[PDB]
Amino acid sequence: PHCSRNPVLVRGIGRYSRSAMYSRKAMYKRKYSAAVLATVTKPVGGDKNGGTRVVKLRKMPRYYPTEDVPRKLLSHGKKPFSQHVRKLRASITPGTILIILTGRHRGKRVVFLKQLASGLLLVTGPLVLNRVPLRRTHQKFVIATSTKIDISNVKIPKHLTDAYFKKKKLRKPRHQEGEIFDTEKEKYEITEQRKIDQKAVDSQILPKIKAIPQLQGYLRSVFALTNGIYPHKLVF
Amino acid sequence: SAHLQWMVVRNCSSFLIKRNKQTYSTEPNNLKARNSFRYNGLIHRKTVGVEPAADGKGVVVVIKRRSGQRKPATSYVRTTINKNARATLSSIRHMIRKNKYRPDLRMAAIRRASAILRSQKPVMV
Amino acid sequence: NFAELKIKRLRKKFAQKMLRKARRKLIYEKAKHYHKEYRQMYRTEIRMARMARKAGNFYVPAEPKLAFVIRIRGINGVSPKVRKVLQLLRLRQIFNGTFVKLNKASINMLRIVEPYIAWGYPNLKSVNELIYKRGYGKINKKRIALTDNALIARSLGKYGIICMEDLIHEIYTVGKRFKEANNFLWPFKLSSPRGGMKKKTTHFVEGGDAGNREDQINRLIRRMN
Amino acid sequence: GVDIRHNKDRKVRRKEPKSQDIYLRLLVKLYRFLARRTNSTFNQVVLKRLFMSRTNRPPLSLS
RNA sequence: CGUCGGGCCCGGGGGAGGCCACGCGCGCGUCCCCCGAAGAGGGGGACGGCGGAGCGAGCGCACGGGGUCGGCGGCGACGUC
RNA sequence: GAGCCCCGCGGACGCUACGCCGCGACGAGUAGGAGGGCCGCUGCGGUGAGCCUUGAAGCCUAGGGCGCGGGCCCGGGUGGA
Ligand SMILES: [Mg+2]
Ligand SMILES: [Mg+2]
Ligand SMILES: [Mg+2]
Ligand SMILES: [Mg+2]
Ligand SMILES: [Mg+2]
Ligand SMILES: [Mg+2]
Ligand SMILES: [Mg+2]
Ligand SMILES: [Mg+2]
Ligand SMILES: [Mg+2]
Repeated sequence: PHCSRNPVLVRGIGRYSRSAMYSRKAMYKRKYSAAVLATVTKPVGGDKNGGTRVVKLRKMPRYYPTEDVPRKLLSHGKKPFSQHVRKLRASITPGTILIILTGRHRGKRVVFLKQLASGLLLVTGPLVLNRVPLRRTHQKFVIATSTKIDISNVKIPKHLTDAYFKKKKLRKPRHQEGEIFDTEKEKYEITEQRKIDQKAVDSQILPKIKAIPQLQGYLRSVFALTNGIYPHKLVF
Repeated sequence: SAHLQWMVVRNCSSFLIKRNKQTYSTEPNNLKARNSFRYNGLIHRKTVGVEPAADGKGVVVVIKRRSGQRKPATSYVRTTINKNARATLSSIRHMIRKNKYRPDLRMAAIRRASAILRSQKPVMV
Repeated sequence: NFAELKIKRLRKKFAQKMLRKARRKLIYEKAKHYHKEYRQMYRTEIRMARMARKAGNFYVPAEPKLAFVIRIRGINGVSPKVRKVLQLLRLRQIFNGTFVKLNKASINMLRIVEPYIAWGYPNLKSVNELIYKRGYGKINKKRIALTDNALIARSLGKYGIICMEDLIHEIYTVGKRFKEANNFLWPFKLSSPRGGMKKKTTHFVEGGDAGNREDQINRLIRRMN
Repeated sequence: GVDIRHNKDRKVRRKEPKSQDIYLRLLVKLYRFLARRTNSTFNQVVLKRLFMSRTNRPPLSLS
């Protein structure tokens, strides 16, 4: 089970040609010439019912729809979103200051921790400072600033997958006719797990940010536009 | 012969129905009820058909026998099946698969029996 | 006898697979040889001029045997003679380019329809880009996109033209089978030239674009495709 | 635009018998399929010979 | 005399890097080398498109014969869709 | 030196051939010519175990739709053979 023995220098092209590959993997010497279950048999269950019942699985359907759709052609591409490769904008590096643009925190400045496996951005702020908790955000809906703080030698707990942030739903279990409205669960409770994780992750970044001056005041502010400056002329 | 009957009746018939951009036909043994040489229920020397049972329960299947081509009285044999969906479906597939009785209308008949039995089953409000 | 039929079928499949990769290797090595050639006349057309200069004398190069023609005028109000010669050249549309072998007869043809066309002598890279990007062939008088070499050898094979580089070699180096391959290619339907052309009526020499340009045909092609 | 004289694009030839003769239609199907699935131009010539009018199918004398 | 010339870069010989879509036998040829005791006969190398006689499979990745997700968010009856 | 499928009994649609499917090119138009019209009106021979006083024709309609179009279908009302 060796590695590919062929470094990709540009995608689709191998660093060596077929003869070099032959030489390197040595097919000059290893040249080789030549060389369930559908039915389970259940016991009898008699008596005088002799003959074990061969019970077949994958039973034939008892109903067939009147028409159908022919199967699609084969696509050879377009893998599901689960294994899409994740691209990161070059301007984004662990520990920069970002600015929120769509969510209910429009204009806030947050700090940027590791990027989630799904491609979403796992960011947070000093909740104590800007009331921004551990929250996912999209790399496309934020503007990257040049202001970078070093966040090396900090620990991001393993239980911070996208599944951890996945929105939870309650409705609607065993309620078909909506006449008694479910007047509970509307207040999304903040479970203690989020609290403890937030506290632990911020405790190690609060002093680090407290070193460089007026970053507290920096992050407390909310970005905005005035009758002067224009975004393209600005340098972020 | 068969192909004659097909072309003489293909566009004029008591059962043919031409309507707003479709065509159908209402022969007693017309699978798919569509005006086709293959699915026509009258011209073929060997023909099938499935219809609901006389009462409100079951499926009847009609087979055109071989010998009585010129005698419509005994040209068909009808048998009603009043078993569950799966066994009846298996039986009717057995008719045409094991008998080679025009093994082209097979799952056409399968679908017609399935839909007939479904419609037969009562509707939940 | 079922296993007998299966081994026979595997025999046929292996034979065809083997023939296929033999053909692939053939066209690979043939393309390598074509590249070795293509370098050669370029290097020469450098070096004899170099050496005549070192001798203080002149080295004229031969007038190219191949030219590319593009039509630059519409179809409204066309004199019958110009219309007919254009129909001869398969330039039935505006921007409907096609290749042509050069001789006295063809040059006189071009002198007839000077204003309705723009032409010149394309180089290798222009030929490659054109034939790859917009290569369409006449098979049973049907314009089919050149997307497979076997599709070529279906009809061009009888003259030994199999792979696409065989067409390129036949075209750039105008060989024995130039006429057949040229007629085989559907005339190239092209876009409109990005950035304009600064005039359409007058001849290229007097600031326009009608007529002949020796090399700027390649700039026009890059802006063209 | 393209300068094609479109008056001659549609070649006029019989695609099928102009009649409604039922047996004729049947053997037209038969020989249509035959000439499609066989490499004998004889079949093609007979096929196209089933189409034209009676004036183009003159009766052959015994002699 | 000159050619970052050609001759599958004709060729050969030698020494403390790169390129090859070059790499089963056995035999038959073609060429080359050794002894050559006829410069005979054997010993070896290189090439072959030459010679009665069956077959790899087993997984993956994809700039590969026309888009999918095995991604997600919000809102809902007397006011809205 | 015979393995004649099968633990199975199994296996999408299709082909009104005057139908369906594939590919390419093309599409202006008076006078004029041709083809199709499941466009339309009236009456006749057949056919729909057609519709109809539990409401036909006809007319009206800010109602719903189809057809590229000729036009058509349905909802609501009036009307009464
Ligand atoms: Mg003009
Ligand atoms: Mg521009
Ligand atoms: Mg003018
Ligand atoms: Mg046009
Ligand atoms: Mg016209
Ligand atoms: Mg050289
Ligand atoms: Mg050499
Ligand atoms: Mg027209
Ligand atoms: Mg009314």
